[PDB]
Amino acid sequence: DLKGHSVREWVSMAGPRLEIHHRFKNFLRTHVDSHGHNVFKERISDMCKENRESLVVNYEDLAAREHVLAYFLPEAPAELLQIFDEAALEVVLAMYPKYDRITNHIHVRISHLPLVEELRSLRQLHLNQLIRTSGVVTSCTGVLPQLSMVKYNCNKCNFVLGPFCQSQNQEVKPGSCPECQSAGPFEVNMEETIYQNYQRIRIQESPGKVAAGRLPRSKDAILLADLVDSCKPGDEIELTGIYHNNYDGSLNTANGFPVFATVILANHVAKKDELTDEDVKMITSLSKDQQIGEKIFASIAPSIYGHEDIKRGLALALFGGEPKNPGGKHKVRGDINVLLCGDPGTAKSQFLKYIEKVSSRAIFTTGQGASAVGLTAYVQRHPVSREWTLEAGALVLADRGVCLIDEFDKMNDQDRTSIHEAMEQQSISISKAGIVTSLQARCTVIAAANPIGGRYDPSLTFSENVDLTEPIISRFDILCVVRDTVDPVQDEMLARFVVGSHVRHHPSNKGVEPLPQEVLKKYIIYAKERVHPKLNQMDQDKVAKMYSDLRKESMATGSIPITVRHIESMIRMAEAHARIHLRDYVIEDDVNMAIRVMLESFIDTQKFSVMRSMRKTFARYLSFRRDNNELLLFILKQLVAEQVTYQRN
Amino acid sequence: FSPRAVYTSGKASSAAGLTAAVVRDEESHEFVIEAGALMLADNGVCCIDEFDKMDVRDQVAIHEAMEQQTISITKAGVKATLNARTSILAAANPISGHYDRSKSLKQNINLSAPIMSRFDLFFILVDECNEVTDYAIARRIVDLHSRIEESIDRVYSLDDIRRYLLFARQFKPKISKESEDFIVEQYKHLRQRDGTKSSWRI
DNA sequence: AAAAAAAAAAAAAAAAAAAAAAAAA
DNA sequence: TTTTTTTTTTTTTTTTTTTTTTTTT
Ligand SMILES: Nc1ncnc2c1ncn2[C@@H]1O[C@H](COP(=O)(O)OP(=O)(O)OP(=O)(O)O)[C@@H](O)[C@H]1O
Ligand SMILES: [Mg+2]
Ligand SMILES: [Zn+2]
Repeated sequence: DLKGHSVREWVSMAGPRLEIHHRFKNFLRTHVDSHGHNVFKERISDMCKENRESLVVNYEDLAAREHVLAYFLPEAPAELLQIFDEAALEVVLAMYPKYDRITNHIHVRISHLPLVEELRSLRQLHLNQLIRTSGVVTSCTGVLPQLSMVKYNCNKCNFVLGPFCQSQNQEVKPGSCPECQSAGPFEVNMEETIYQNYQRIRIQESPGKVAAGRLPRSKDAILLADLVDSCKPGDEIELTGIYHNNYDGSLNTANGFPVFATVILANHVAKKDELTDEDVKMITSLSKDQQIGEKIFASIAPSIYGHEDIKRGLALALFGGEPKNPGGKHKVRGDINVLLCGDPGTAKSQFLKYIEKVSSRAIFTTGQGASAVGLTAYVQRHPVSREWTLEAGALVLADRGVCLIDEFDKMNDQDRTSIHEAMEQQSISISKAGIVTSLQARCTVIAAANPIGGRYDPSLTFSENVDLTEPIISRFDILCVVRDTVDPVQDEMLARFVVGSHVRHHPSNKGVEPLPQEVLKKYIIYAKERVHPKLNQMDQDKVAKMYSDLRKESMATGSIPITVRHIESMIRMAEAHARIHLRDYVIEDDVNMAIRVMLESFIDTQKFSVMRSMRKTFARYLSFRRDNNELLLFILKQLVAEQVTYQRN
Repeated sequence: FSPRAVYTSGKASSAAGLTAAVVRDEESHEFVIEAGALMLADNGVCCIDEFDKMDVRDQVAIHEAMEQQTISITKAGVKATLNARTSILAAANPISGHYDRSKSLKQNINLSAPIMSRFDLFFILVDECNEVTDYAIARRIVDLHSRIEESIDRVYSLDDIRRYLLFARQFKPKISKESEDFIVEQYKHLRQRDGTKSSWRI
């Protein structure tokens, strides 16, 4: 239909306007599919059923069926899109006549626009055109209510004025009221006015796409009444919208050039990136595998070789225990805090990052200030929103999740106090400006740290070769002492692992089976939300005798003793292990495994001599579920290492 | 020599001027980003002389840049995650002003452990009071100061080396299986080295 | 006892939200 | 006379520097 003088003026005329209207209606009715007969039929049906008041329209099919309309679309998006909305409204009414009571309007969204540009490539030539870009949302305000159909109220004669439709370009100015013909001030009439949601976001170039010697560019976009809340800061989004320019933006103010600000009137948003059913069958299907414990323990941080015990501890921490407060006066936490202390170059931060990735409501912070959110609460005006807000500490943000703390031994005094408070009383008390409040932070703390001097020395007990006071360490349920000891076989294996990773992740090329990560987190969700094991089958006799023996042995030597909190931690870990298997009743094997883990941690926290003392004295407990091959391999490795040391000295 | 190469000092640079800053555009509603020294070294090099003297408030930023190559800013009404793909050439004086050979590298310098951890290469330049080396150094320096423009016969002009560097930077070499096995064996041997003591663990 | 690093004080600059007055037509 | 743009003022916050204080040899 190429004809005339101006594209926008061509659509402006009533003739082609109605021609396009009816052609688009016929396209909606007739364009069916290759095989999905009348996609728009079920589309509109679903939209009306959920009351979505929107219609995403692919550009490819619209161009195929009606090439003229698709060509006209990007040149003058406003008029074509308004016509499409008008057409779709009556199409919906024909399909759903009663739906006319709902929103009295339908929005048309267009997706898969062929030509996609970048924020740095925007030019004046793109003014007033439908354009598709990609970017990261760097800021987003609240859902501000914007005037849609105002009804100003004349003061002198108290007569409400008719609906003056609000334009996104200019603020509406009322004339003189028809009744008393007064051009007075007038005021909005909120009760009779109708509004529309108005959100303002900023979209910046993806850092992975910016060139070497260039900085990312940003553009402001306006989401209106249905795209609101479709984005959050940090989202990678494909945005299709109108590169609008003419609202009020012109630096006519002194000391200013005739520049024009630009905002993208958003028309479609697509984020480029868990309440299911019948997956309970899936989770239960492998829950009865009878060896799922090994599978899950091997399915943690698959990019980290070895460190199986650390992976087991992290699994137990993930599934968690059972918080219980007998009466209301004995608060016992159901969490399993974990501390990984080890010499550098052992992938502790890798474990913390994996937990960040795999666990919902999981936040990451560092002892240094290099983390986005700090450990301590405070109140201030947020730098980007300029609004006075109570910045709760990181621990609070992970109220029911996981807080990962890297560089646990490099915190501030106030950071140490805050972590102590959170770990002890499971809450934070703020009295900073005038906010005398106490908000609870029931987080599981997974911490990573290096030993004093950069190397862990087994000749010294754990509590003394770490820059942490005894009270802090006393609140961790598992202590993992990661040691980097020279071992040719393990060194070769790890070298092969990492070098193969490097090979496989080159830009050009871009004893059980671990569960897929998505299914692993589904399993974690279901177990952590549904099964609540009760320890009605624990053998009090065995636990009591074990505790008494450990007390006697630890006090027989000048070593850190065993205390009640160790029994508490063993109970929590047994409950967590039961939760992994969804037993709903802690079983003898669960208790034995929890004892194994707790004794391993407690023994490894001891000095070198006491290490062997307690190993030999309690080897039976520490060998539970540890087959003969593992112990034999460990002993052979010890013997050959002794031989090597004798050789090379 | 190197384009996109930015040189700084120990205490002469603050945090904002060393990483980034934000100002508001005088002509519109948008904000512009003043690029700090680290950013100007993007896809280049940043030469930090007298590194040990740098304040911790800045060393944390340098550590962040080395860690994730990126700088996160939340200031003056705007947030941004900007890219800093820079190599860092640091020059640090040994603690006490002289390098002590009877200590590990950790003790000879006042760098925090995280900073040293992500330094691929540490080069120790001890001033052994050898007469042959002193004679050679004096000869070279005096020849330089006697013949200023000449006395420098470099096989390739700095412009030619710049062009060759810019061309070669685009190559993305692979790692063949033979090279992978050789790497494994070499790493095994290099770890066995640490089985006397070395200046720092491997 | 003296130096090095940290913390707090304090002063200057910026945003800005709103009420009042002078200049323009 | 009546609007409008500016003018202020009145709060508040933020950033740099300096000074003061705390910890270590
Ligand atoms: N067991 C392992 N399996 C796989 N990769 C590993 C393993 N141990 C170390 N690596 C790799 O070696 C490097 C060093 O690990 P990483 O950077 O996580 O150190 P770290 O333990 O966090 O040290 P630090 O305490 O200094 O922060 C990484 O590239 C990591 O992928
Ligand atoms: Mg680490
Ligand atoms: Zn009136």
